[PDB]
Amino acid sequence: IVGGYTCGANTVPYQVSLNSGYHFCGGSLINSQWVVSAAHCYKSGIQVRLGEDNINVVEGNEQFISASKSIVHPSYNSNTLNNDIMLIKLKSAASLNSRVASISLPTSCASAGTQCLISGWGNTKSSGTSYPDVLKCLKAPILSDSSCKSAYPGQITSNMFCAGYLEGGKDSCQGDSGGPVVCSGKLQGIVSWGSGCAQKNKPGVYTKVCNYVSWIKQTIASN
Ligand SMILES: [Ca+2]
Repeated sequence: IVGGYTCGANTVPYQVSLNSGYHFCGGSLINSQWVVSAAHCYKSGIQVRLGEDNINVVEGNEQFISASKSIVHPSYNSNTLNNDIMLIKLKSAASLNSRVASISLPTSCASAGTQCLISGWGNTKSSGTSYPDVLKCLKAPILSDSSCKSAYPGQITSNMFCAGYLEGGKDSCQGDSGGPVVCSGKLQGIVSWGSGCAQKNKPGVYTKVCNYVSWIKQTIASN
């Protein structure tokens, strides 16, 4: 997150770190056995880290559970990142409590202007690189479709939206994707891609989760 603020420990109880000997992607717990992330974060050897704040120190509240199955949406396209969504089943269920909680899936899509919170342990710098120890937060609004498509003409499908700061300075970045965009207590987006960060007139592009609720529930009911 470029231009964000320290969240505060365990204030975003649904946020997970995907780990393979270091942090590389975010995710969201949507029930005790399933995590929603980005299809682009897929790799084998994923360990899901729950209840985290300082990703480099064991502080209490953490649950480390291995991924059992990662189910990349079958129409994921890595060149366009269309349908950038992935389901991870936990090898074992998490203990839900105040610090480890699931986030609701939406029943309707959200409108332009809705404010949302985006979080992650990704890069903090637009130029260069600096990875935080603790979880960063950013309040950002969903932008209109027209503003999104004129910023990335030809690259925005119906499964994407642009949340942020056309001014620059505030945006999500590398290592944040796979993580949550929560608006009014509903997981509305997954951090997916953008042109640099916190780049002026290049807002962040996000997977539109409301388009995927039936698929998540059917895929979860059969696995
Ligand atoms: Ca830790």
